[PDB]
Amino acid sequence: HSSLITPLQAVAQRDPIIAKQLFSSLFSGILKEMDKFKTLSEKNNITQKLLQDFNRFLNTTFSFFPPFVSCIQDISCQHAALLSLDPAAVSAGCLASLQQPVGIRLLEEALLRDVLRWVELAKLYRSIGEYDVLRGIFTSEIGTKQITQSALLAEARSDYSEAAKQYDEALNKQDWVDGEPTEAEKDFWELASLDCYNHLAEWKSLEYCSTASIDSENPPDLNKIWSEPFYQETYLPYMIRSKLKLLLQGEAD
Repeated sequence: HSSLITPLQAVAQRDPIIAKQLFSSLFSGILKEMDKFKTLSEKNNITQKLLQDFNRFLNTTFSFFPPFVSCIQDISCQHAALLSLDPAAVSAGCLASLQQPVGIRLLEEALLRDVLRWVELAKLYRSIGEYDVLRGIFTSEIGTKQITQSALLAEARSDYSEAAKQYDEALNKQDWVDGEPTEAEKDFWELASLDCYNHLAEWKSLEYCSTASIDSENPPDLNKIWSEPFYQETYLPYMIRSKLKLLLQGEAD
């Protein structure tokens, strides 16, 4: 009546998956067991300390380990407290640890019952293909500007000339007095401009439009691409790719 509990821990340290699923069951079991006594003014602060530790884990980890990442993101999505865990670090964790489709489900359960979650969900679904939910979220919650649908229709069918030539018009809207958008599509217009620049053989405007929006009239391209960690993710690879394809024709430059 005890000779099963000890081989559980004996097989635990052998391979990580069984122990990961064991811990993810056991913590949820004890956390369900604390619901009986320990009344309402305890669970709130206990869960706040818990999510503080989970945010601490996901921020401070440096050696990317996929079963550990999936373990913490699995035990997050199973109670009524940990849903608003971290709409920022979860995407970096699942992208650098190649474990997208558990953090994706955590973000969807977060969006059940709130803009940057959609933004980093777009950066999530950009990793695994899935372009027909990528377009599907850039018309629902990021929008209310009537250039978005007009460029997305010329982008849904591959016609990436008009899909570029109604974005540089949209970027420099001077007054446009009907209300002004948030930054959540100010970046999206530039990013989709980069993408439709890249889908055609057009890098000369692409490098100038990428490297223009970070610095002054002449590029240092020296530390600001390395500082401000948005710039290592978004502006970096299209810039280096465009410079590469532009040099590979044959120049000196």
